[PDB]
Amino acid sequence: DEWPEPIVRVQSLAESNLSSLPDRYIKPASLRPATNIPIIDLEGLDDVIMARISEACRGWGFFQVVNHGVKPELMDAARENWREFFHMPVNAKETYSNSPRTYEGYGSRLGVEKGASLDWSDYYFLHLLPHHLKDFNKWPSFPPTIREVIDEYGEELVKLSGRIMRVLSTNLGLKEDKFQEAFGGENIGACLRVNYYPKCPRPELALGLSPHSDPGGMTILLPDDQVFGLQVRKDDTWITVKPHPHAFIVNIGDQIQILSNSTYKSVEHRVIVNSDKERVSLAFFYNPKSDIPIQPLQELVSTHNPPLYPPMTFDQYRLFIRTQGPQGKSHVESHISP
Ligand SMILES: CC/C=C\C[C@H]1C(=O)CC[C@@H]1CC(=O)O
Ligand SMILES: O=C(O)CCC(=O)C(=O)O
Ligand SMILES: [Fe+3]
Repeated sequence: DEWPEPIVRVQSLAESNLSSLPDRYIKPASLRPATNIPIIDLEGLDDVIMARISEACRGWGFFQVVNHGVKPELMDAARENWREFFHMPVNAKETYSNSPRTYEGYGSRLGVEKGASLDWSDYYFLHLLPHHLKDFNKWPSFPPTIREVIDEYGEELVKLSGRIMRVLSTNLGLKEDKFQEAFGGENIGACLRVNYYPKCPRPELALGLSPHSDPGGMTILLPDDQVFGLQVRKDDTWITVKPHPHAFIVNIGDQIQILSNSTYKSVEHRVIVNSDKERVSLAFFYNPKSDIPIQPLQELVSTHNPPLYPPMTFDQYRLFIRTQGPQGKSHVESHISP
């Protein structure tokens, strides 16, 4: 219900001209900090691409899609509307301050540990589905178009997710609607988190967002179209992702890794910052209905591939990152049954 300490808005620090980086934002030396990602042309519906998509989801846990049915002007309007929101004076969003029991609104940290290291970012969080959680009053207000751009952007990415779910299912040799079934059909969950990474006086000591995999089903990520910062990890190597114009990055989430009995892997990512420019990225979360007990699909279980995770609802699961904040992939790996 409350934070262990008052919230410092990272924008307030960058708007000062601090000579140093506060120790709360200095990461251990062990964890202190752009390559092309092959793109998938989506208006192609059993191609070589189906092998590539499945190859990406199994070894990397992410892929980049172009020609996906979302308007490029809508993609940019979503970014610039949110960028305008974060360019507002800090005290203009303070009334939207979020709290740890729903996290909805204007936030600057994730987790409730009092001494915990912090990330160099502010963010906004809101729900889109289910409808009893959707509330325009908990949305921003200043950019007069922002709520209409959020609603349509959310509508378009819900549609895109349903189509992506069909490719993910088929690539596992399942009925093309098996994932949509496991998530709860049409009453799935959809939320949005927009991340603001202001300039950082010593970015080689800081992280815009510490390592983690997304707890939910899949993430549709719209990274900043101008500034690099997103990094994915492949076998202890942190690789900076060069964004492709008006493409999305599709992230396998923790919930799909569990459903695929670890055939699909959830990507581990982090954000680096820099001293000279900011970043704005949009994270759309497509999640299973939160009271459905999630477990490895029975279709993928043999006696030599037994189910690797016990059942757990997404309501129970999401509290791990809500209480601890980013902890890499230790949340899902501590979920592997003994
Ligand atoms: C680092 C971004 C990952 C997850 C975003 C998290 C928030 O920002 C608050 C809630 C959300 C997780 C949830 O769906 O419970
Ligand atoms: O800033 C980015 O490009 C990625 C944001 C991110 O990692 C997330 O919140 O899912
Ligand atoms: Fe993320």
